[PDB]
Amino acid sequence: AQLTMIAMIGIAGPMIIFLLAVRRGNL
Amino acid sequence: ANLWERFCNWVTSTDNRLYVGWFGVIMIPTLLAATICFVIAFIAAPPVDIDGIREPVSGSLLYGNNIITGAVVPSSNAIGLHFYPIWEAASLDEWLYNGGPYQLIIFHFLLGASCYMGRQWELSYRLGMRPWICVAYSAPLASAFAVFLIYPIGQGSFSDGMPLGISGTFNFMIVFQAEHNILMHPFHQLGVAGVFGGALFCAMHGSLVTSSLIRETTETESANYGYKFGQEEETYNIVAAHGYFGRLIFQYASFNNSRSLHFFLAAWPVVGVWFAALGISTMAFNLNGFNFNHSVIDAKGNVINTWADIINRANLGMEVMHERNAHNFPLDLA
Amino acid sequence: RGWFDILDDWLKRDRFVFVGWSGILLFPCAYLALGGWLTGTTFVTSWYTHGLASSYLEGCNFLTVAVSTPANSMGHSLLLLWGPEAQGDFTRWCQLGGLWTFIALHGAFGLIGFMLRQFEIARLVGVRPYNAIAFSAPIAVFVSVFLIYPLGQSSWFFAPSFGVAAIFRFLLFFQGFHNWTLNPFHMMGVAGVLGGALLCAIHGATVENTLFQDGEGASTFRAFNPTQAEETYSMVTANRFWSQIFGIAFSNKRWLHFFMLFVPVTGLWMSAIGVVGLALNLRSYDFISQEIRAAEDPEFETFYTKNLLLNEGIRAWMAPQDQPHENFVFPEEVLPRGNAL
Amino acid sequence: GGRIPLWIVATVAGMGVIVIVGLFFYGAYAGLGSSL
Amino acid sequence: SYPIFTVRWVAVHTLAVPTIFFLGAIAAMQFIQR
Amino acid sequence: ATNRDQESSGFAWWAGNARLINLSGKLLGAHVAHAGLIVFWAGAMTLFELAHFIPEKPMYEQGLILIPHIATLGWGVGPGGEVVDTFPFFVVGVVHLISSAVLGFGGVYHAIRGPETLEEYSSFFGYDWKDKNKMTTILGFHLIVLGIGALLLVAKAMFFGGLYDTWAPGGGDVRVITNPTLDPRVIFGYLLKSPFGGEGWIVSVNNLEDVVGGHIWIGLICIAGGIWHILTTPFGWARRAFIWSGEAYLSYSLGALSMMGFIATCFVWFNNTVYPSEFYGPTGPEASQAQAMTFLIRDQKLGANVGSAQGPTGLGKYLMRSPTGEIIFGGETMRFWDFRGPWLEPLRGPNGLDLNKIKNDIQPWQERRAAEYMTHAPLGSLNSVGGVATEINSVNFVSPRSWLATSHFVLAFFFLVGHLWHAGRARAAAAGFEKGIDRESEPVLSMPSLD
Amino acid sequence: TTGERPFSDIITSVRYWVIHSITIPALFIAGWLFVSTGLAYDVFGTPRPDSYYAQEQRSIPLVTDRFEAKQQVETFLEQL
Amino acid sequence: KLPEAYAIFDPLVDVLPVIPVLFLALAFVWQAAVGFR
Amino acid sequence: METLKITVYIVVTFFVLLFVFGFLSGDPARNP
Amino acid sequence: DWRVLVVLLPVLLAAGWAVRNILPYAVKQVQKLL
Ligand code: CLA
Ligand SMILES: CC1=C(/C=C/C(C)=C/C=C/C(C)=C/C=C/C=C(C)/C=C/C=C(C)/C=C/C2=C(C)CCCC2(C)C)C(C)(C)CCC1
Ligand SMILES: CC1=C(/C=C/C(C)=C/C=C/C(C)=C/C=C/C=C(C)/C=C/C=C(C)/C=C/C2=C(C)CCCC2(C)C)C(C)(C)CCC1
Ligand code: OEX
Ligand SMILES: [Fe+2]
Repeated sequence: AQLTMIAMIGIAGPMIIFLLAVRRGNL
Repeated sequence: ANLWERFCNWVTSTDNRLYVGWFGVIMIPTLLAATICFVIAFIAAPPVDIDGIREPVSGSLLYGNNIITGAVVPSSNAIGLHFYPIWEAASLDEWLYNGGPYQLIIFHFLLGASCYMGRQWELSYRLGMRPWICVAYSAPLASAFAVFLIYPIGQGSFSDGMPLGISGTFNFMIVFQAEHNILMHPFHQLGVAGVFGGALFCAMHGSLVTSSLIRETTETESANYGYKFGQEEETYNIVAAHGYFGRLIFQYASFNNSRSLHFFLAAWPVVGVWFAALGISTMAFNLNGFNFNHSVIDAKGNVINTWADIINRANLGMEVMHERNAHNFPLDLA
Repeated sequence: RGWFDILDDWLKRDRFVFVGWSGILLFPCAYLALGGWLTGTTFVTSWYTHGLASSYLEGCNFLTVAVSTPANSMGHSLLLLWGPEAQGDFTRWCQLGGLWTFIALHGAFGLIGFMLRQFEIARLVGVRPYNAIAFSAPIAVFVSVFLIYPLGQSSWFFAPSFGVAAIFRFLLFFQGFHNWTLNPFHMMGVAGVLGGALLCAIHGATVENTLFQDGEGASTFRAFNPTQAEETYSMVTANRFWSQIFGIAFSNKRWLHFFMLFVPVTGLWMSAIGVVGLALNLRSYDFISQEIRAAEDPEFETFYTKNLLLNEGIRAWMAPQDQPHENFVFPEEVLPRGNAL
Repeated sequence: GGRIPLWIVATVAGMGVIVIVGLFFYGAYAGLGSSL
Repeated sequence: SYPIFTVRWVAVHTLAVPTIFFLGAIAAMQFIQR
Repeated sequence: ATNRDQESSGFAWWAGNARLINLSGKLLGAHVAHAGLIVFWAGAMTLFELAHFIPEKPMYEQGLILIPHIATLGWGVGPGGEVVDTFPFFVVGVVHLISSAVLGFGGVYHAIRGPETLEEYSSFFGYDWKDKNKMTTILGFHLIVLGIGALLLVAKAMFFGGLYDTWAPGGGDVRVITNPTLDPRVIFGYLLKSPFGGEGWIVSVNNLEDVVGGHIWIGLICIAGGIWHILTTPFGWARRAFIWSGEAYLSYSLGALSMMGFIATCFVWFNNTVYPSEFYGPTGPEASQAQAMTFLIRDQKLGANVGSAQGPTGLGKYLMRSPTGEIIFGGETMRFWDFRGPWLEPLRGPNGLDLNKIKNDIQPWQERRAAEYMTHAPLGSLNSVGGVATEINSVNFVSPRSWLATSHFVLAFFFLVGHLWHAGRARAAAAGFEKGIDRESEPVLSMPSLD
Repeated sequence: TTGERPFSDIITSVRYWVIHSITIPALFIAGWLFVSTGLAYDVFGTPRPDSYYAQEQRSIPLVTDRFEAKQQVETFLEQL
Repeated sequence: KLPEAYAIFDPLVDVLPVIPVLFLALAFVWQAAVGFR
Repeated sequence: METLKITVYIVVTFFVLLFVFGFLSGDPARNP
Repeated sequence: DWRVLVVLLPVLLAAGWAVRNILPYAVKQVQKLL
């Protein structure tokens, strides 16, 4: 579906920001 | 020490009662030309055939107008977007007939009000001020850009410009809603949100500062004399006004920062009127308001009329009646 | 210390949202009105009062939803749910425009309750009640338009409806039927509102561009703590800026901020006086001297007579749809139409 | 108390908004009030 | 160490409980067939 | 972690891109990741436009702004603006979108991984904003590249296929422009044209000869202005005429882009040569003249005497005179008498429209094109209902011309505001009062009174 | 600074989302079943898409009465 | 339409241009994870 | 018309050259 | 009526499981005020 694209396209923006928060990276 | 460095010592001087500046070497002769030509056209201009169809519209006071119905009538639709100076015409009376005074006024006013904006920058730079009073004046200036120049350019004629007149303005508003549905355009709705909010936050800020003035005077004289000009103490208690307005709604809806407060007072009508001028400038190119004509339909397919269908009948009312003789064809394209 | 003193303590208790004595009148009525707008714009039709779709349930969007006015046959019925028209029936009451009078009367009482709140909080925080005095201009606009104007007309039907496009109907109604642009009391309101929005934008940008440098950062908002007693901006520079740019400047910061109170509040109070006149159809519709001139001269055209031609367009094209109770059956030939449109 | 990072709440409550207004703007084109 | 059922809780919920109910209701309207 | 709170930069989070003014490696990755965003949108929109593409329907009937740009270049279109191969559209979508990951890599690399300043690792790439000859060296490098880009358009026009010509014979066709206007009195005579009606400053460029030769002239003065700014330092009259700051050059670019957005708005609204109506739809002028033509055609087909037929007002209903004397289209479209399209030049003789070329010489492709252009005017709503504001919801049509002019007016006005913001600020910054007025040395208390 | 728990401390506490991951979706579902199960068309009298008009009739069912107006709506509804 | 070897990945393309609108919103997610410091 | 055209043209360019030269005549210098 | 028992059934399942988690936290706040 077009949504499950735009869900995982959209979710995996903040998951970059989620990982660098839960790895204490250079946020 | 020639009379150029003595000339720039006068033009850029803050000691002038009214600051000239380099933008004012354009602003003053354009806006004096746009003011002398305006009041002459407002009193004594013979009737302008605006719609190009040889039906002249009386605009001036001597021809049976009052100040409310008086206008400078926009340039003829036969001219269109054409540059019509005095030397384009064969006589003055031809230039007066085809609405040449309108093109003289708005080309001197917009060029002179653009140079009012940079003159507002220029005094802020001579005074050591921060510079963005010019940026806030770009909100009424884009609005003047839109209804005098941009909406003529998109529509292809200075006859579609806003008439320099009180009731000519109301003609411009009515016809604009008939053709572009400006009320349903969200950029005009953000503009009403800019001027209703602007008037709200004016009366808000005006009343919270006046509510919070420290007692310096007696009730036998005005509270205005508690302020002496140039004083270093703030004349009102900012903590009491925030204590007042914070308890009025809830504490965190409230600018307890005076600078963050006055940015909001600056930015809300300015971004409001920016978007509204962008309303006119985008409905110049016929990107009209929201068209919900016959949107709600039933199971059979019968159109269930809405409030936007009642506006559409009012919009139809003005558009079949605006310029009753100018249209020879069924579609009103421009 | 009896129960009135104890209820005074808890009402004036220092909390997140201040309740107060006005909150007995504000907090239900302001919430029933706004909760009844959202209930009417989501779920209630105008199919029997107006013949319209005006809820999200029917297909309307936020612009086109409204809580529409009652029918003209209701008159100025209060339209209580228990009243003789609804007879208790909630399903019937929403259809008869009862939620319009629910919103226009609870919203009336909440606006009293908010204006009383402005008095009550200013009496407790020790400040002057000028925000209540400045709130008299939204009261007088809500009172003249949503209450006094339909009371002067034949029913609640000609009041504005609580909706975005329905207000837009009401604006275009007043141009066609009242010529409300031409009214001098509306122009004092336009001069007051746009003067307010100008004085909002000017004073906002004047303060923000005459600031004193109190912090070593390039973002100036953190150069202000509120307990300070310094002017955060240079009123002397601000007066010298506007004296040479515009010619005149405020030099009294108290008179400036009274003028900011004065200008939109006098404008919205002047628009009230015009709408009270328009309740009785006392328009500045026509300059009698010009329509005497234009009726025996067929070449005298002004923008005034062009607007009047537009109003005849509005009054005949909108009315068989805008006013369904009248049974205006306007044929396809009585309609005022210019050439080719 | 401060267990959940407030930005994760602020990035999914703000994503609840655009899903719903994106659902509201899609239903402008679908079903009732779509002029179809 | 805080209360739970305050006045603010009633200010929050009397708005936001019918808000979510209405947003579920308006989102069900987007799928009404014609 | 320099310039990343307001403790170290003095810039807040909402002006946190201003923390990168003196961080040349981080400002480079800001610009390359943003360059990657433009090339992403160039790619992803072209794919979105071609995935939702009907080659039966005309391009303006489909909400397409980017497929008309590739089609104007002479790619995958044949006679009369008709798509014969959608693969040159698809490649432009793929070569842009795949290139966006490379600029996305290099934007992310220089921003969040690379050296924060280039002033240590590479003195060639390391720049100071107030180094004036280095600031022309990057200006000279970027001028040659735009001279290379304005010669690639000449290359595509003269060798690699030719551009779409609206004024090709017999309707529009992709034409190799082999004899471009090298004459500078014609190329720079456009610059001295009036912006106003009938003259139309550079928007009146009405053939692909002046377009190609104008891009030989622009494309080689930008090369020769690149070799100029590489080999020179700014002269002394210019050093006192400019603020030499990072925000200053931004403001000069913002003021330049406000010019360009206001001009491109006018190009897409008035010009139908570099924006063919096959792809972009009729102009505002083009549709009003098409409506007057359709009823010039319809009524004379019923035997109206269209030259002598009168309007309500005394004017010609079909055929009146312009205020210069040309026989032009009657009605309100008299404002659009300066409009030139190729579906009515077979009517225009030397007095304007020829009445004897209207009677026995209007071809059915012209009746077809005028009726199409009338019912596809650039009037439309924001929810894309075609027609006037009083039209019903049946026609899903807003022209790309209306979309392109209005978006590039919204953008071009804000870029004038952004110029006024940044030019005021960068001159306040170079003089030292952008953070406020010093209380101990306030200028107005040291400035004399007025009255 | 008045006494209540800060909004940085409520919605971030997990006990909030123990409560509100099962009440915010529940009321969104309750509101869905207001419209989807048809109760919205019955509480407030808003017509269904097949309830604006009778089958052949196309008139607006408009109220012309005040004290004979609740019975008049029912006459229009019995028409459907 | 896309070339016919590409229509499997056609719902991907249908939401591919929303990605640049979300880079702007991701700067606010990234600024909120650092608390807008 | 023939005469007022070049009359306005000289007036315009003299004020415009006054505009352009005075901002070229060290406008960055004229700050407090 | 059946439909009003399906509009209110997730609601009564919401407030119950809401009051099933702050149940001891309600008995600690009413006791502390009293
Ligand atoms: C799209 C426009 C854009 C771009 C290119 C940038 C770029 C930048 N910003 Mg800015 N900013 C923007 C908009 C933008 N911003 C907006 C809209 C705001 C308001 C919210 C800000 C507010 C802001 C602040 C307050 C700050 C910046 C800072 C920065 C810089 C460094 C960030 C960093 O190092 O921390 C690390 C960043 C992260 C860990 C976030 C990760 C995000 C990644 C890079 C997303 C991209 C991944 C991409 C899809 C992968 C493609 C390649 C792949 C295919 C191989 C960087 C140059 C900082 C700065 O000044 O540096 C000194 C800084 O303090 N920005
Ligand atoms: C091409 C392609 C691709 C790529 C993609 C991309 C590049 C993506 C990115 C994406 C992104 C980039 C995303 C993002 C997202 C984001 C989001 C989704 C966000 C949202 C936001 C919000 C919600 C916000 C919130 C907030 C905050 C947080 C703060 C406070 C306030 C506010 C509200 C602002 C892929 C791989 C698929 C594959 C192949 C194809
Ligand atoms: C491509 C093409 C073409 C060509 C074109 C051209 C050739 C162009 C050029 C153009 C040009 C060549 C332009 C120019 C412009 C200029 C400008 C835009 C200027 C600006 C200025 C400024 C910015 C200044 C400022 C100042 C002052 C005022 C004073 C003080 C100092 C200063 C310096 C600051 C043609 C049309 C043929 C055709 C089409 C295509
Ligand atoms: O001129 Mn003034 O208004 Ca713009 O639309 Mn067409 O033209 Mn006329 O009709 Mn509608
Ligand atoms: Fe103030």
